[PDB]
Amino acid sequence: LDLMSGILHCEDKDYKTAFSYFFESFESYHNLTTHNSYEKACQVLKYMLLSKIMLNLIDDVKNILNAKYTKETYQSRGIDAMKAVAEAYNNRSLLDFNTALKQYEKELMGDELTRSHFNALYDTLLESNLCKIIEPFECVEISHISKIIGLDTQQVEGKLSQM
Amino acid sequence: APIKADKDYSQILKEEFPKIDNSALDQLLVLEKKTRQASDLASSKEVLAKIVDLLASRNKWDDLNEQLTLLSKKHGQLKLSIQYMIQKVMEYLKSSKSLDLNTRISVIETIRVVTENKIFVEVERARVTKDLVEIKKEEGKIDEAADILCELQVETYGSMEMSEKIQFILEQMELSILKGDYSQATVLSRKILKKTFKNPKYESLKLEYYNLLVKISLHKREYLEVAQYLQEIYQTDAIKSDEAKWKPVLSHIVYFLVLSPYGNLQNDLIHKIQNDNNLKKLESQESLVKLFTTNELMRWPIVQKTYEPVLNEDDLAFGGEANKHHWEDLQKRVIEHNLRVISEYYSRITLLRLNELLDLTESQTETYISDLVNQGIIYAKVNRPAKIVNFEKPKNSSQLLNEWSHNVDELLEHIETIGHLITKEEIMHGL
Amino acid sequence: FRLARENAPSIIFIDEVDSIATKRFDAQTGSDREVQRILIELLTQMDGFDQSTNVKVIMATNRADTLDPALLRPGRLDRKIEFPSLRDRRERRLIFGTIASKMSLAPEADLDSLIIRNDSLSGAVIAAIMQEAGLRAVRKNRYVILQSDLEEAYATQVKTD
Amino acid sequence: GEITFDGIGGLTEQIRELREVIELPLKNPEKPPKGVLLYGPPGTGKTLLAKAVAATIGANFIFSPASGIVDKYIGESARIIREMFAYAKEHEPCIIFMDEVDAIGGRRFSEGTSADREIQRTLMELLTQMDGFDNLGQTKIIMATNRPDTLDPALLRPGRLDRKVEIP
Repeated sequence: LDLMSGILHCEDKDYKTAFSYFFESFESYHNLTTHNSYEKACQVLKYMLLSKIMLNLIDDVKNILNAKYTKETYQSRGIDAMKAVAEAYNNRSLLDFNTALKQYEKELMGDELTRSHFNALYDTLLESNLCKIIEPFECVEISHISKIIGLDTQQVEGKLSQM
Repeated sequence: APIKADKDYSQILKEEFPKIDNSALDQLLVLEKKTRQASDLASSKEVLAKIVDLLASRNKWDDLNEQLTLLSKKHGQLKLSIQYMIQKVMEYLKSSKSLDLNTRISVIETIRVVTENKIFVEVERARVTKDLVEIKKEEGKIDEAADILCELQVETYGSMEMSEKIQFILEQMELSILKGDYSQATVLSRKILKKTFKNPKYESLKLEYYNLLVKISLHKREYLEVAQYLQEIYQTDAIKSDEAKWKPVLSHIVYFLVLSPYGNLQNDLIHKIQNDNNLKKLESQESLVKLFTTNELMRWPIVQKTYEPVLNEDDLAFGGEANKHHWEDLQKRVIEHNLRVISEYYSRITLLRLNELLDLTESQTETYISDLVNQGIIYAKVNRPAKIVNFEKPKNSSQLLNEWSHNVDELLEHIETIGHLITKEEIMHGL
Repeated sequence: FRLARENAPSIIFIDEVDSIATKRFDAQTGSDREVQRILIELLTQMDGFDQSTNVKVIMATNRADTLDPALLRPGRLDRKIEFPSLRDRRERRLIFGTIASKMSLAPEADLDSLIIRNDSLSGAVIAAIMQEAGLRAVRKNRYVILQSDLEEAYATQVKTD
Repeated sequence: GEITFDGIGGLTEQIRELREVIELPLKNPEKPPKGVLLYGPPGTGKTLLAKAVAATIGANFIFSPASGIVDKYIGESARIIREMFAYAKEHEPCIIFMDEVDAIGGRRFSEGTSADREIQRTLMELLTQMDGFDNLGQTKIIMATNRPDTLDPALLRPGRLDRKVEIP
């Protein structure tokens, strides 16, 4: 329920709902152990994480990741994807997500939520990464900017008009 | 308790007969019954200690274990009772070894009261903890070694004796290192140390910990905090040690301070007084602290080349494997500070003139800009089109708010200041 | 009460208000005359004051029959809440999960050992049993708390005579 | 107290049992106890227990008879009891011993108003100090009854009473 709750509560957001549902559910699954289809706990957690990560509060994410109980002393590419995402999220970096994104894709796309949300959510990175390091003035070229973000231009023109 | 002594003396012979020739019961049986779980005459724990020792001397220290294991289970004369002998047994288990460490290892988790908690006799069940760990360490047992020792603060002493306890708290902190988790060390650490000051302060207990505290700081690499810790009992080791032995701390301390991206106290910590403690250098250190207000970053590779006897080059009390943990960390560090006076001294500048003075690529520069930009600590422009950075200004402070009020403050100084004196002055002069 | 409105937002709680619950029902002379007013006051102040709620009246009750509907009047005491709930074992398990967190216990003390033992009881008692047992270990001079210690307390506390 | 636990010995079950749940929890920071209620025939050593209790701890034994706490005296409840609390709370360690508390204790009657509303308050004033955050800091409370079943069920509760002291 808490799982499916967030599974509703992810798309409409209310990550907190989702996460908390995820949390408690995960906590259950954390205790529910093998009775739970095992990693489903962490799968909850992954969403539980990504909830906070879509909510973009990383300390909890980290602390959750950090506490082995929460972590379940368990580790997977999604986990570090989540991490690297969050760091990339800290990074305000185009690539740093794509970095994790491409690599950790396993246990990443496998989460359609993440596969759906994050990617879009990652889109903000471009706008997020962009503000990550500002700024120009009454002068600058997209290829400054493209280079400034170390990217191209074709997709840049569409990022500039995105006020 | 007469027969407790008398029959002991009687069984003394009786055992010593079969001790020379088991009579394990004979000795036992007396107090075994007598004291049991319920005092008949009770006894002196000695009477049983006697029994234990007669066993001890005679039997295997294997047997005695199992024996004690059993006899403990019943009572003793009190929980305290046997495990004292069981403790001396540990030295005796040690006063053989290997299998008798394994016998010990057997003896160990027989009853916790050697490495761990049933009784309160931690003054012992703490000792063998490390004493087995000390072997466990040698055994390559790490976690487990830590794990038997992970529980001190709680099960064991409420710190009935810290001095004992703190040592293993230390050692826990120590094992925490081979473990790698400060946190074990942490709670211990964060709890313990003031009380060392609250000891008739015992420098060792500082220093030992204070060195852990260092080693904490080392893996930590938070250099204010690092040197700050240092600074603490560094204050103690001019007191305690000579300055001489004590300098390298400092020589690293301000070094750490410089290792730190900076500190505001570091800005206070700048001069101290005797600092540039006026024998070693120890000085380029503070001269670098002085090289700050003038900082250049034409200097960086220079000063690097200039200094590394230990200076850039330190694995000693700092963990730079390469000097990067100085150098690289210090790279930005100088660059960091370099930007400060730069920050002061530029209305406008080109990226070039920067990179000229700053000896870097744009991006790095941009980043360092972007850094303190993203740090908000400086001002700049992100201008590629000009390839020039306005160092800017927050011209919207509305200024003349304060400035004209300060222009008034000028008079609120001047005519206020200057005025009060003048007529007074020439009259203070009179004549 | 006003001070809370002066401090708005705030809280008004009352331990077991029933002490003032029933007024003079009759000519009750001393000390019953004010419990009229005090109640009437509170009544007046519940029953007479705004709904913009920066402060919430809250009152414990073991025994509510001393009260009257004037408190139970709507707009005033709207929301009743009742301390009980079959302790359903999860809750116990939570209470068990609760205190054992704060309480040192050997490897004998076992929650789900008690969770089956424990059904249809009260949490205070549960709260007791936990460190009631907590007593017993140290009462046995035990640096560690067993199930026995629990059992004792439990078995002690299942009935008190 | 006048004579120690031993002189009345033969209640030894309680003698120990109470001491550990009363005296010791002071000296071992590792709940403190809420409350302890004698019952059985008084003075058997029973009332004396309190003194014998009071003797062993070192706290100031503070005896409470009941009705004076609300004679008439159309009020004086917490002010009484809190002075009994607070003085003790300042003067702690203190033993609080409330005699045979069925006039100022117990669940009352129809729970109607005889001035029972005085009692309930008074009944509750303790409850307030007990189920309320007020702890026994170094001051402890001995409850007294000759019959236990004569008391408010809520009074017997932990958070108020952690011990129901029999005296067979």
